Amino acid sequence: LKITGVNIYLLKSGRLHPVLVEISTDEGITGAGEAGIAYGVGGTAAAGMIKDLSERFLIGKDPSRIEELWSTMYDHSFWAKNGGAIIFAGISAIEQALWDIKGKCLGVPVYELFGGKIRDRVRAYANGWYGAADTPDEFARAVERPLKEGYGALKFYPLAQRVLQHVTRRSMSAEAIELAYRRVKAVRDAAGPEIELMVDLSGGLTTDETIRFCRKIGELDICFVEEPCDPFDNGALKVISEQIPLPIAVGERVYTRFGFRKIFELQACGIIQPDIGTAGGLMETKKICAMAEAYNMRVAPHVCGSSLIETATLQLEANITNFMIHEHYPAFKADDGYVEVLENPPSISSGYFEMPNGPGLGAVLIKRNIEPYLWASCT
Amino acid sequence: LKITGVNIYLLKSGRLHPVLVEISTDEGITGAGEAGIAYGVGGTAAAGMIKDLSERFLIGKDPSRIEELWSTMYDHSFWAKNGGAIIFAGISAIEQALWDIKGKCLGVPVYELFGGKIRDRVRAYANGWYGAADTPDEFARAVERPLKEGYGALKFYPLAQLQHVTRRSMSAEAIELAYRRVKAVRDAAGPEIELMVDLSGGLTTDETIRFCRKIGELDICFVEEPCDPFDNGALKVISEQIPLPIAVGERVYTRFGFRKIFELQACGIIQPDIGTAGGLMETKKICAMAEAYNMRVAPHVCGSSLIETATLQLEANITNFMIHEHYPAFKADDGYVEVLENPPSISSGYFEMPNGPGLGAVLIKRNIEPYLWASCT
Amino acid sequence: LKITGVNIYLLKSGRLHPVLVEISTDEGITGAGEAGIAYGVGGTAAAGMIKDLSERFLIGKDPSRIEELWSTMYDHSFWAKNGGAIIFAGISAIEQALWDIKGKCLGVPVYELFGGKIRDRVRAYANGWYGAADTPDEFARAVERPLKEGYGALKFYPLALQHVTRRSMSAEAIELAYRRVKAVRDAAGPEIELMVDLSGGLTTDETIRFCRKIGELDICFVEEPCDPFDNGALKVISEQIPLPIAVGERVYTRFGFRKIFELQACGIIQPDIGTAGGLMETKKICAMAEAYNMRVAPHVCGSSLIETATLQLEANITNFMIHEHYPAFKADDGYVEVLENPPSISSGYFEMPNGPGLGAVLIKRNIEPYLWASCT
Amino acid sequence: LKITGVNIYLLKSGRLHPVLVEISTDEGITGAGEAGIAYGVGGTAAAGMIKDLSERFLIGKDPSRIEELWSTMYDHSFWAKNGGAIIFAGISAIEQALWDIKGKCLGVPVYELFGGKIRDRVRAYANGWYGAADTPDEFARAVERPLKEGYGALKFYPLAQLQHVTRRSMSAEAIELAYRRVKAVRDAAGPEIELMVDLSGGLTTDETIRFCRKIGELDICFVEEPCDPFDNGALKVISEQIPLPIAVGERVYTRFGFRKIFELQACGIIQPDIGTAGGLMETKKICAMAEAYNMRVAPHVCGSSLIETATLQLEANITNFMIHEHYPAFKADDGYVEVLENPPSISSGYFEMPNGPGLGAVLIKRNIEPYLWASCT
Repeated sequence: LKITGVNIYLLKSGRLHPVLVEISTDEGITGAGEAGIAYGVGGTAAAGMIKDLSERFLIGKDPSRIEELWSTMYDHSFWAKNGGAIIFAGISAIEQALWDIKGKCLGVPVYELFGGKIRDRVRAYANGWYGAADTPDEFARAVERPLKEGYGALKFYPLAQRVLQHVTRRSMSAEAIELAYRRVKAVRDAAGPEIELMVDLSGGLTTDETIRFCRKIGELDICFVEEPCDPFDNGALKVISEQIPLPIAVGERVYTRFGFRKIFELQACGIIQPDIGTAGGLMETKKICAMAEAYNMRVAPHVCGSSLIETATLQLEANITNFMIHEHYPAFKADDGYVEVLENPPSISSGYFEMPNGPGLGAVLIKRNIEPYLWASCT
Repeated sequence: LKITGVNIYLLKSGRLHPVLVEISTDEGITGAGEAGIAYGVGGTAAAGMIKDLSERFLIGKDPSRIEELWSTMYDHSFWAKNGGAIIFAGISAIEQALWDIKGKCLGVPVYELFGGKIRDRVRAYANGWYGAADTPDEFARAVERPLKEGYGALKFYPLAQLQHVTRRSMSAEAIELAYRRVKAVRDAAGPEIELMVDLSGGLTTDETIRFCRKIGELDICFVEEPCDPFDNGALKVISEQIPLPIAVGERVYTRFGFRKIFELQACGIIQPDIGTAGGLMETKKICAMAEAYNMRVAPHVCGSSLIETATLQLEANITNFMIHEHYPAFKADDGYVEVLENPPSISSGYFEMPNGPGLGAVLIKRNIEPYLWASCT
Repeated sequence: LKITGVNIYLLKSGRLHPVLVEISTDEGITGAGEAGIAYGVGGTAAAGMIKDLSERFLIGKDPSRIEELWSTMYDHSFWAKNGGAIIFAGISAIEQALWDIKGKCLGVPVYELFGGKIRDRVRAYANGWYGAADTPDEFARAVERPLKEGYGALKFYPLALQHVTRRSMSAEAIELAYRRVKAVRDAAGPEIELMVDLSGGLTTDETIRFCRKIGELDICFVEEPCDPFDNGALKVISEQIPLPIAVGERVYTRFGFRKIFELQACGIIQPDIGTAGGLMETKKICAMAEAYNMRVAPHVCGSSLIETATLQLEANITNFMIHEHYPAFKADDGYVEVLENPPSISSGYFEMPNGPGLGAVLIKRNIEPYLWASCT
Repeated sequence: LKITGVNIYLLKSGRLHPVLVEISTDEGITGAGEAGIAYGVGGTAAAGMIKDLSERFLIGKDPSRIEELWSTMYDHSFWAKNGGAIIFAGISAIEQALWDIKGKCLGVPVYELFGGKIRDRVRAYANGWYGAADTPDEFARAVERPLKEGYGALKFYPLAQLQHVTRRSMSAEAIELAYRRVKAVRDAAGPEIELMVDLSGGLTTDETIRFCRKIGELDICFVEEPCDPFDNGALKVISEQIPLPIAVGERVYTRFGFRKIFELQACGIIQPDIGTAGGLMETKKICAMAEAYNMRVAPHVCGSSLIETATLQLEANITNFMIHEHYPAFKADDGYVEVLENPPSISSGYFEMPNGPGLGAVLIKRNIEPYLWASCT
């Protein structure tokens, strides 16, 4: 086939700003992908990156040469070498859509191309359930719904607050750090001793206070703590892992095999959380997970965007041997202004997700829903 | 003062696509800045990032609190933590504009605020003088112009065709040609001219070491980015295996990014770009940190006249300054767009320090107006 | 699909003893694979391992679940953990057949499944061209033919005629080693790439001495300068010699190569899809190598099958360097052609096969006499 | 003497598939040896290796030259360099037989050749006494028998079902159950019995550490193979994070393989198998090295009566011997095949040292003949 056009969509879906790409071919086969910059600051940047990459590397090209196309964008974009979230989110979006096209061409799910499936379903943990909870009591109150819905695991950010604003300059008042502990204690009390709890610090405090806080909640049986320190500082990550009794998980802000090599050699993390929308794509993430196995590590893919990226993530989760658990934000669909991008989005069933079976990513975009958000078209 | 609006300009200037930002305040004092994504793929991403950062963090705020503004964008953009070129080029352009405003408010150049100047002019090396040369003969012939114009140092890309290396591989013929280009340049320039070779990533470790050793006899000032910026392991091994001083930094960002370079103690020169490293103060901090590791600085600059002028603010002030980078041919491209009424003018390989308040730069609105990409008010 | 049977062939082809495997499915689609224990001592060990793996893990399984099967064999064979050449060559052969089956089901070459091709052909260096040369002049005389055939690179074993005994050689033997390399460079000319395989070399000190002594002869790379067991010696040597180093022939899986990667002492790895764990495992190993600024020169020495299979990987990995080929092996006395369409060189280049799966067609009649075991 | 023939036997003895070898000499004196591939997947492979080695290195050679023979097989089999269990299991079997012959020729136990005995008896721990136990109660129930039999230490696999962990993952229920099994066992055996827990690779580093800490209060003698034998990085990390002593070695081969373990300084016990590590002398060498690292040895043994008897030879000689491993419930298995005319018999958890020449073990040709796999002459 030949790529004849690429459309970029910059959506407004509730509290998120999903960035989607659609690759069209002369055969009429289309591919869909999503850049993992649905939250934070940079959505327009991601859209613009997909535009620049498409106008420079995709139009008129044969979509079947995925590895070459990836290699080309890496070698000749200039900014990919030691590149960050924006360049690789743009590349990830494109790569996903390319595997989607290949899967459609061969009439099978991408995971079959990757070597088949290892599981037909995956357990998931709930995120976003805490809503606008602030006090320990409100946090304890919010655990009911998710648990009743079948989730056996919960994740939350005890240092943050809805405004979701994370720590300012790695520091907090003794009162806020106290409240943080009371939040975790409340969730453990209201959830019971059998529910798995994950604490995301999204950067944490300075090393000393982070270790102090982590040790303090150790008695509350924590599955793992996410990003206990700034992703920029791997020295701290190693020091923290040697000083706390909680398992550590990172990866949400690490990109490609090249970026993860730095995490692997530290041997301070037992869990990695690559995002297929930022780590480099489906195959790049598969490669990352494969390397992780060489370091006795499990994988808990990070996902937070439209239904597309979540469905695309199931593709990889059906195939990686060192899978741990899926991340799901059930409340996002209730957001005022939520925009459903798939005709058949993934549906949870008592905390479990079935593996999609349609060709490629096994996802059909509702063009009518995203059309109002068309940001750019390259031909 | 209060920020009343921000304008983003995505230009088409010859072979470049400079990205500029202009910050307006209620009292009429404006600040200008440039994101260092003027080449490569991502100009629109940079413009988009400045737009997103501006709409979320700048309108209505006091521009005098530069450190707090920078800190806020780092802390709450989410993508700044272990961030890359796009997020930091956006932050950098904004930061530059804030310093421009502060200098204009205080009535002095930014370098006065940074601790005063240490030099009145800076020596520069010429880049882009090779044009389209391919054969060793064409390269040798291209050295004439820059040397006549006063430059005492030259940089070029022996492995490039600019298109750099594909998959860290090159045929034996291209590698020999590479060596022949360097030799031809050394022969045509004489033993006094300083030559810098930029490999922009190079080949695999073994082949890069081989090539660097082979040109060692040609007296190279330094080899730039001998390996992929992603791989600091290779960088360390290469430094221990070649007789040439190494320089990197063009694709490293913030003090946090450079820390990884400093601890390797493999490079003697760093090349941060104030348009991507984080801004003027961030780069000053990076340079100060480099001094604790016995290194000097050769700031990377490649964009419009604005970013080059702003870089001079830094070079007038840092203690470990080595040399300034200039592309004299860029202004001859077709479609070149001049953004300043008084662009930096070389005089025998030397640039005088700007003396106006702030960045000492004045935009020609007429020339950039056509490229207005977005407005945030 | 469902796996219905496995046939194992222990061949006697010339100087080699290729071990092949054929997996049948309930729908007539069969896959072929080859264990990289075609030389050295252990061909029967390899055949027996494929027999044990097949009997315990293959019959009745869905072949499309390649990752799961690999995982199962690794997790429950017991000997795979920190496992060696036998267990992984067996697993490798089986994994190759599963990909062969998958490609045939989807109607495309395995490389399309891996992400498409990056190149349509690969250059190669010649091996075994030296024949039975002992003296320098004989080696010098042996360079004629391969060059005539169009090869731009040559590989040989100056220390080997077998390999080094107890990491020791006489001064006479060491000077002769230098003389052969010198004779080859002189007879080949300056524009020919030379690769030297020490297959373990001597003790660190003597190996460093030899490597330095031949540095003036412009060597592309030196293969296995020390015993594969001693990674400490490997690092020391890399820091002390002026030659690029290449290893991997006797290193297995991602877990095995991790140890090589962390050394950052080599610039080239040489995994064998027949021993490193398989096609996908080797692709994963190659992807890892890119993170360490290394390129790959796959090791291949078996029947036409494994060479054709290796071409599947070389058409897709981004850090490919060069292909290994033994032209003389087909002229061997007792050579058994296993493919209906053996890979044929053309002035130093091999085109990429285009058939579905491994793009290789077995000649059942030529291997049937070597059927070693059947599992159903 | 001269080697005239080699017979390889692929046995079917209960749950195991013992692989034995018999080297014959032109003088009638023969030697017995066993390759440690009695379990797992690869018995046939092991037999195939001994056949290949014998046909290429043994027939017609002088057997008194054991070192030379070992060295020849290592140097010219090609796959021995950085070799694994199969190649070295084959070499071990052969080497065991060579010492058997030399000992018989000199009329003394091999341990006398190695420097004499240090002990006349060794205490052993019970393994396989759990049978098909699954629930905590069943494991508890199971301790009675071995303890009645006079055993002072027990070893089990709390994570197993035997089938070990799949993809280093377990449900919280299975992990929770694992804990109860260990606790139920400590409760039933009393505080005086030593308990060994083999994880055969365990889970991922993080979960493994948590589990090891949880059972810490149960006074564990040591945890075996807490992580994949392939990952020595994880082994070191785990050793620094848990309160339990660590033991490994079942899947590490030769001095060259153990060097990697020793340099980690992560455990206090190694468990080499003379049937896989390379042989009796090779293992003695390994044990001698381990002393230089303040470690003790608990030889791994799980095969026919032959390899267990040969292991005793070693255990009567090494200075840093810790304890012997025995499987009392294998002699009861349906299909069990006794290979020795005089197998080792426990006496209240104690084994006396064999006094016969060579390995001090006489084979029952009638019992292994049905399993002749190959013959080389």
